[PDB]
Amino acid sequence: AVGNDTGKHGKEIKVTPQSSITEAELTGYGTVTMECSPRTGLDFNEMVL
Amino acid sequence: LGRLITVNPIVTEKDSPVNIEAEPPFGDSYIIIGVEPGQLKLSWFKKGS
Amino acid sequence: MRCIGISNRDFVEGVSGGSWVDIVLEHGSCVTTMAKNKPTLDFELIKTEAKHPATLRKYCIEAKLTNTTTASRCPTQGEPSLNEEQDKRFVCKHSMVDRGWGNGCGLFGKGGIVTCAMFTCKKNMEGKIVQPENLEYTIVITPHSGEENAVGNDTGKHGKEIKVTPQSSITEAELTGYGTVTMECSPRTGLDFNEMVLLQMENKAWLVHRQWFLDLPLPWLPGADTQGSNWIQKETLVTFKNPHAKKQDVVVLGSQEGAMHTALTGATEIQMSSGNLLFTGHLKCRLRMDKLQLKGMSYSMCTGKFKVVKEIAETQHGTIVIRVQYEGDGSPCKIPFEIMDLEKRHVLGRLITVNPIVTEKDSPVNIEAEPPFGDSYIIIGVEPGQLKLSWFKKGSSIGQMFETTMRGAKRMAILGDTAWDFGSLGGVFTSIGKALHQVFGAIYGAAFSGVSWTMKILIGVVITWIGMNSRSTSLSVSLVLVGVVTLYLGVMVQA
Amino acid sequence: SVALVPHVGMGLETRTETWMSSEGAWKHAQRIETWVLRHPGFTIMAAILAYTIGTTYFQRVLIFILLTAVAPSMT
Amino acid sequence: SALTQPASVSGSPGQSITISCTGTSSDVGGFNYVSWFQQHPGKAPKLMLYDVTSRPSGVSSRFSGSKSGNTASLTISGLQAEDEADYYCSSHTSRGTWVFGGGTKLTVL
Amino acid sequence: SQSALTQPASVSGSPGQSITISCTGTSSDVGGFNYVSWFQQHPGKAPKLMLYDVTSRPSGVSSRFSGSKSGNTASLTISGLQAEDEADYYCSSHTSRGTWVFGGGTKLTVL
Amino acid sequence: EVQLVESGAEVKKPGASVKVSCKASGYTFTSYAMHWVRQAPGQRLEWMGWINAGNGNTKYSQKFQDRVTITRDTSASTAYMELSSLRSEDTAIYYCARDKVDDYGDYWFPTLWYFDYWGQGTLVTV
Amino acid sequence: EVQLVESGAEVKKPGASVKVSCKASGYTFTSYAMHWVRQAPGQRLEWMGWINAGNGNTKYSQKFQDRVTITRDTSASTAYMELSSLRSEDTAIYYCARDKVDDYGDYWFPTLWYFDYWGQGTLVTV
Ligand SMILES: *[C@@H]1O[C@H](CO)[C@@H](O)[C@H](O)[C@H]1NC(C)=O
Repeated sequence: AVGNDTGKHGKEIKVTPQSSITEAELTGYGTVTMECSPRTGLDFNEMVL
Repeated sequence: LGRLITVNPIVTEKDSPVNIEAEPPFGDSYIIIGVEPGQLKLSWFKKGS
Repeated sequence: MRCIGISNRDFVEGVSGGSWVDIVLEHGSCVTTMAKNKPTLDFELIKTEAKHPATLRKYCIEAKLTNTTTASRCPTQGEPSLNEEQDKRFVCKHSMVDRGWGNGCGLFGKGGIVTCAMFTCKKNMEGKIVQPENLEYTIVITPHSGEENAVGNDTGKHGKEIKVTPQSSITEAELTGYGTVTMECSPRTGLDFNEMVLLQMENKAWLVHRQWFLDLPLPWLPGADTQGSNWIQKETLVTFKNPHAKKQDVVVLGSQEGAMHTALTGATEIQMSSGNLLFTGHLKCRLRMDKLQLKGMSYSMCTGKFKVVKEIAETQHGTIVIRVQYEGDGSPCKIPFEIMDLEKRHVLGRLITVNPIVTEKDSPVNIEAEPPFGDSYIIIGVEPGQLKLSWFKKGSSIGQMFETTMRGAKRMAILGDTAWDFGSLGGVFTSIGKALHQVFGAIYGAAFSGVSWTMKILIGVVITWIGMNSRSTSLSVSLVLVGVVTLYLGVMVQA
Repeated sequence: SVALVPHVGMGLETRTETWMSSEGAWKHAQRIETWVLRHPGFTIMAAILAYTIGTTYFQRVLIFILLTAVAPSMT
Repeated sequence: SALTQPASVSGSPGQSITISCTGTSSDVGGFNYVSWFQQHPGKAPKLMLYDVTSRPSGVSSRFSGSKSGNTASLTISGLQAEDEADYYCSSHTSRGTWVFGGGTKLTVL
Repeated sequence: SQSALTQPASVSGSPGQSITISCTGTSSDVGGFNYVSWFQQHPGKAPKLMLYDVTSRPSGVSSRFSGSKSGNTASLTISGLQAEDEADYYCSSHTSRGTWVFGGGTKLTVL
Repeated sequence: EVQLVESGAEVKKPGASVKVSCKASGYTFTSYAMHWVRQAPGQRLEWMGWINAGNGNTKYSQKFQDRVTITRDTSASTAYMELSSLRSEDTAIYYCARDKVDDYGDYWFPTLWYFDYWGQGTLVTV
Repeated sequence: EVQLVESGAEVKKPGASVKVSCKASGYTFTSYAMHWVRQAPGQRLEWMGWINAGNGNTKYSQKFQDRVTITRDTSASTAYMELSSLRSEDTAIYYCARDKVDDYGDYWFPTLWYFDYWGQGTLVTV
């Protein structure tokens, strides 16, 4: 809905190696829990930016 | 013949369109929306195999 | 009524449990459906309209060249450079022309040259596309009411005209006095407008294959091109001349309208001037006869004399039609009509205009019936002044079987697996036959796409010979069957 | 040329007549016949070559027919 | 390239009035980036419709949008006095720019 | 164009009697097809279609007006001649060539 | 209620041209072919030609093939007939009869009930 | 609340330059692209260009391309529209309208509800 006085349906969760467990609170649908493993997605000890 | 993907489509407000995603079968299929009075029957053909 | 004399008229008899029948409608054909205790109706697809088509590509059929320029470089000094080569309006080409002291170069050899002339399109043919959801089929439903003018099909004034669109699968037509007829048509599985283009060129339009249309060797513009000057393969419409390796020239080939007409040999012509209405293709529909009832079934029989106002005529389909004026009282009465044998011992024919009635005494009535092969008598009215009109048919039931078998074979050759939908009542054999036909038709269309009827004839002859000269009885029979079907399709194709 | 790739064998045919079906049904046969008449020399060579690549009259006749059909077409 | 709209439009209160926005195959005939803006005098434009038909959260349901070929239409069903304003049609074109209609002045009387 | 259908210049008949009008054409307009229509032309008024398809008549036309055809000749019959039947009767046909031809015009006089 | 209204009566010199309109109201003007029938005062009717209002195709009699032009306004729902190179013998009443084209929009075979509705008749003098 | 506020009205002379600002509040300034739309007194709305606050990218109308410069100030959540070499035709209200960029930060495809929020409008006269 364009009326931005209320903004919904936009839940974004940040996942970090320290906090790899986080829950999204999707309004009306309860909550979802993501148990992520960022430490295995990419070996940043063998990569250079 | 097909199973909808936007599971449990509901109407929250009268003047608020709701868009349904569904998975039809391959070939001829008919999308039925509503009940007997003025029920809108939509045809569809899924080209794959 | 409205379906006699078309000569591409099919007779669908009977409905299944549920009072529905599957009918395929085609342009230029008509279907008349009959079922017990229900009026005979005439159905005809009379229009397919594609609305708001988007242009997919412009093609140049008549160009011209202007502002021709040329530049040369002395031998072994590289390539000439023209400013006009910077923009793609100018069609250019590089070539070598010998140069020496006479031309102005200090050494002898093949010096580079480049010619650039501006390319302008004088005439283009536009190929458009239409979404399968923007078609609007029109169907005229004509009851066999026996009206005087109902025979004349073209007008279709008293036949209900329903517009079938993919938006709604169900179309309901209310025929006055007959109830309503429900049509569940399938515009999406028709002509497959996602794979076809609406090619229009100089007040004539064609329905072409999309890939064929995109394979055309002409200079083209994108569907959405505002400038109109960045033609893509301009070299298909210009020729560069270097006859003696002295100088190079560029000329424009000539208007390609006639060549395009020749290229369009196998396409079906359509209309594009006043709306994109195209009179070709078929339409499968399902006919719901549940709410359909006979008209004037509560009237009493006519007690009076009938006079023939148009003599009995034989339709092209083995049916007879006749117009009868009524002269008795009880104006809204039922016409006593039957096709008997000579002794009137039993009824031989079958009325096609079921339940004929004279609504108004002055207005004549057209009745169509289907007499049997041989001698039959059309008895009309009660005994005082009763009409007894002899008729002969001049045919055989074996001949009718052959004609029907050949007509069904042609329908299969035209509609492929959609043929099994014609007059189908959802039988198990019908489903299995249609599925087998789909499989074999897919294989055949893969193996025989793009060839001409002469190539089909040659391939069929070769396959038949290979099957005949085969040790295996099974392989021999299968190959001979494939060859015979291929020969039939080659004979019946290009139409 | 566009005329060298007609809209033939595309599977879009219906009952309605196509653009030039009646006229163009036998154009190819007429053209091959005229070419064979005007150029009897190549036809004899094609027959000889078909016979040489033989071992079967079906093979020979098929090869000769294909060569005669392709001689004008290749042009 | 400006989307073409009627210069003016008038409709009796309580009736339904339609506005047309004819464009090219790129602006309003090619994409669903069709938006209708209502601008009262001395005020910034107000988004009335978007995606052809979708209307903003606060926008009444009396406003309906349609698109056919190169033409998009806006319809008003109640024709209240507060609806009398200037209506602009815009589309996001194929080249990545925005084109606006000439604007139609709707009058109830 | 073609050749206009030839019908009698005038016709008269005592009121209530049966009077017929002929309409002679070639084998291309009247003999060839059934596009034979009769028109009733009162003075100062546009022609009114009385018969079409030889025998058919449009809705609202009295049954006293009947039509028949024989070979290359078409006949118009009126039953019970009345005082209203004092107009010019013209027979027209659709020629095979694709045009329309009108008869000379018969003026029926009741008395 | 199908009424064909024709232009008022006109009088013009032999060297002039007269254009007479026939407005069509009550039926779909684009689905009917507008014919033009000429009747000299005290003579037999004469068919001039027809114009297919649906697609603008026209036909003319060999008598008027060169001196007659028929045009229709699809938006105006009127069919025009102008006659040039007038003559005293050209004086007559010009009616506009009506006939219906088939379902494919082409006027090949007329309906058997052609000319069912005429105009009031337009008078032309020379 | 998502309110967009622009600088006040200004009076300039032909041949001068004018800078107009649009302060964005109530939303992440970097997440949306800023559009400039000008409307001459009693005339149609005209699009000028947009600025992507996320990366400072811009796209101008072919008209205004050489005169208009759009800049943003991430610190202040403010956008600027510089119009150079003002002419008599440049007198008009200059609106700012937002449109969210995608999650990548790239603003090339807009959202269907572009220009959902507008600034009050800045008036410039020459
Ligand atoms: C092409 O030549 C014409 C004169 O024939 C001239 O008017 C035009 O400007 C020229 N254009 C270019 C691009 O050379």
